[PDB]
Amino acid sequence: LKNAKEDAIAELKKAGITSDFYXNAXNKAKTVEEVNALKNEILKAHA
Repeated sequence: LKNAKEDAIAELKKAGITSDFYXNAXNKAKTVEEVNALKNEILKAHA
């Protein structure tokens, strides 16, 4: 496990992504693969 989760959280917070469900999606995604998939999903959805 790498801190890709925390780095993703920081990136999304900087992006302005605000939602308590995305920070459940925090405790849910625990592997880098999920973190990347979810981050990229949120990025695409916000774009």
